Amino acid sequence: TLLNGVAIIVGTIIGSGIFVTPTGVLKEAGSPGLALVVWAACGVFSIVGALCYAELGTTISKSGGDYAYMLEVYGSLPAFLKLWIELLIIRPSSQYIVALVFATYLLKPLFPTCPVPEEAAKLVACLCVLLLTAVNCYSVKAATRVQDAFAAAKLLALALIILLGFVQIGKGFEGTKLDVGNIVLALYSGLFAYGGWNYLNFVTEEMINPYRNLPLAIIISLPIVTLVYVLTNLAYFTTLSTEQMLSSEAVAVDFGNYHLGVMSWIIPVFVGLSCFGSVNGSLFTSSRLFFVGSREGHLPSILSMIHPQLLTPVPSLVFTCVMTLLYAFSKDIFSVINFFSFFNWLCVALAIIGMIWLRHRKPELERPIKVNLALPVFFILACLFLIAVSFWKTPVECGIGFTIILSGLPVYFFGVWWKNKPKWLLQGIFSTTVLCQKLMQVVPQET
Amino acid sequence: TGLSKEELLKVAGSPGWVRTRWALLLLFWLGWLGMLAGAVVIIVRAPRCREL
Ligand SMILES: CC(C)CCC[C@@H](C)[C@H]1CC[C@H]2[C@@H]3CC=C4C[C@@H](O)CC[C@]4(C)[C@H]3CC[C@]12C
Ligand SMILES: CC(C)CCC[C@@H](C)[C@H]1CC[C@H]2[C@@H]3CC=C4C[C@@H](O)CC[C@]4(C)[C@H]3CC[C@]12C
Ligand SMILES: CC(C)CCC[C@@H](C)[C@H]1CC[C@H]2[C@@H]3CC=C4C[C@@H](O)CC[C@]4(C)[C@H]3CC[C@]12C
Repeated sequence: TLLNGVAIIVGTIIGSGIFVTPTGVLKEAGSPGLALVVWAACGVFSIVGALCYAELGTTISKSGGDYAYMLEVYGSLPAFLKLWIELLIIRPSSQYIVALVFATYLLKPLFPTCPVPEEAAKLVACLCVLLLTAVNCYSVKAATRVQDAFAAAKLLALALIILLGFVQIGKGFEGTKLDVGNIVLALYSGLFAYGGWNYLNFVTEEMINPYRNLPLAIIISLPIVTLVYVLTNLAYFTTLSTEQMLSSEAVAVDFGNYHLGVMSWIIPVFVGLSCFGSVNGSLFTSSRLFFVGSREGHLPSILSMIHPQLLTPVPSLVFTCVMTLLYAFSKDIFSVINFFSFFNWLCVALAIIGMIWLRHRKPELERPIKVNLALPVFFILACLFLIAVSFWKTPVECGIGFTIILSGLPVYFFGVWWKNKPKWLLQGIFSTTVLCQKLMQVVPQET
Repeated sequence: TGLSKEELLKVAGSPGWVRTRWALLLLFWLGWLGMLAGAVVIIVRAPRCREL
């Protein structure tokens, strides 16, 4: 039933970014009144984004995420550049961000006033990503139970903040910056918390049967998310000063330290567990992209393989993991959120541009859902708006990111398009492959 | 593609790869407990906040 569909999507969208990003939107919006408007604007942008992905998630329907659509709309090089961006920028940086929020909140009760030491925050971020890489390598039968449990902690912590906010009101604004430059960085920080819908929204079609009911699940659910995000920000703004909320790397622990008295055992624990759940989820659900990317021939044959006694995709986890652990070289959490956001929204731009170009190029391709063109023609321009400002508001992050993208052209030619013929090269590639196979004990999946 | 299951089940000769894979699996947990000890050292010797 539709009511139980909404209970799947809202619990999928809510994420862990809501525990990072309040400080982010407040830093750029200057004062609470405009921060709440940005939270709403991020909601509305997600409603328009999600319904476009309800279309792509039912017209093309090929498994594996956006890359599966790029094979139809572009093929060849742009399909590889989506896979390359998603594995070296998007999926690493959003894991490191959630691993680092975990680390700051787990440590913050030892450092109540003064900021938690970055050299320690980065090690405890790493210890979390390696421990959850090991658990996903040892057992899908265990790592599923670790995902099943902590989805409760996500909503328990976030509801507790709101009910504490209500008793604060029961006992009981200007927008001081307005530069288009900063308001795009406010939008990036607020949009990060909604950032589930492009990966997974199609899952609900396997239990909500009519194709017109999938838009109803979106249009009901994302206002519910927006309500929760606005209410949690009101819980902060009715308890904390702007001069406090900009100072703390873990704002909900400040709020928890004010109300609870038992503070150490509540908000740090329940929020920490939600982020331990979100890092786990991003590892567990990663394999799909490697299997698809190697099956369709863009990605090296070793990254398809599985350890046959445990049925866990060992080389793909170890590559996922080591990319996440290199983001420990970054300076600051909101630096990485800006970086992630640029390439995430630039990928969604290529997808929704693609959908309109496909509606033009192949008309009436049996579409179960067909949205009004008036939605994408605002939304594509909104993706372009964010990117176009960000080129000059945050140049250096885009520069190192486009350096990653351009470094994909060599490995596309060498690995896929030029198909370099020398027998010594092929025997070297084979030798490198069987070394990894022997050193991890891994074998191909059933074709 | 690559070496298949039906080959690899006899290429795992115990004096080489099986002892090697035991050693690397121990080296990972030794190294991760090293990083846990490193993090606990930093949190112990970093200066504690003055109380308000
Ligand atoms: C290099 C590839 C193979 C990854 C595997 C090595 C791991 C163990 C490395 C990769 C990057 C490293 C981190 C990079 C940077 C920092 C910040 C510094 O203030 C303390 C150490 C710390 C937090 C490092 C700890 C160890 C680390 C996580
Ligand atoms: C994901 C995993 C690896 C997280 C591990 C985090 C570690 C570094 C944290 C969590 C709890 C912490 C301990 C909690 C309390 C104290 C008491 C204090 O007087 C000295 C530090 C000490 C002894 C801490 C050392 C570091 C510690 C063990
Ligand atoms: C095929 C594999 C081995 C490619 C490896 C690419 C690695 C080395 C690249 C890809 C993404 C990169 C990161 C991208 C962004 C930043 C932010 C910058 O302010 C500091 C460096 C840092 C944190 C980079 C470190 C190196 C990095 C992790």
